[PDB]
Amino acid sequence: GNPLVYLDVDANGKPLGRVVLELKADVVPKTAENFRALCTGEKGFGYKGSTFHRVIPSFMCQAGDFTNHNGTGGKSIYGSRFPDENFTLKHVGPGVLSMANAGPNTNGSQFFICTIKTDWLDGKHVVFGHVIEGMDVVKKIESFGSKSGRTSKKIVITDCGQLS
Ligand SMILES: Nc1ccc(S(=O)(=O)NC(=O)c2ccccc2)cc1
Ligand SMILES: Nc1ccc(S(=O)(=O)NC(=O)c2ccccc2)cc1
Repeated sequence: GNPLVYLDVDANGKPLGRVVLELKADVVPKTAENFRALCTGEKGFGYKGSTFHRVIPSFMCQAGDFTNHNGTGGKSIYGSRFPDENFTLKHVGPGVLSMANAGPNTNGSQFFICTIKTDWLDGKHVVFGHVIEGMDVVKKIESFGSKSGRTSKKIVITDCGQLS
C-alpha cells in the first residue's frame, strides 16, 4: 500500500512528538517517492536535522529546505527540481501535505502541512499526502509561527523515516 513516513520534531531542543504522514503514491507516485526517500535519507541527503523555517498560524507549516534552511534551497532525488505531477488531490483541510514551490514545475524538497483548508492553492501546489497521526504536534509547530512566517522557536526535524 501507500507509504507511511514519520517526522520527529523538537522545538528549542524539547521533543514535541511525531507526525505520521501517508503518501499518496497511488495518485502521485513520483512526488510521493521523492518525499519518502528524503525521509529515509537513503540517497545520502534528506530531511533529518533540517527545520520548519516558515510557519504561519491559521495557514500552514513549511519545511524541507535542508540546504539553505530559509526557503531558497532544497533538492529532489531526481535533480534540483521536478515537474508538477498532477493537481488531482485538493487542499481539503487541516493535515494536507503539499509541495512548496516557486511557480510551475519547481518542486524540490520543500513541503508544507496545512492547518486549514487552502483552496486557493489547488492547481498550483501538488498535494501528495496527509497527516495520519500527530496533528497535535502540527498545532504546536503552528503555534510557534507568526504572520510573517518567522518562527519564535527553532523547530527541528530530529529524526525521520519510513514506517511501512
Ligand atoms: N507554502 C506556501 C504556499 C503559498 C503561499 S502564499 O500564496 O504566498 N501565501 C498564502 O497563501 C497565505 C495565506 C494566508 C496567510 C498568509 C499567507 C505561501 C507559502
Ligand atoms: N521562491 C519563490 C517562492 C514562491 C513564489 S510564488 O508563490 O509563485 N510567488 C510569490 O511568492 C510572490 C509573492 C509576492 C509577489 C510576487 C510573487 C515565487 C518564488
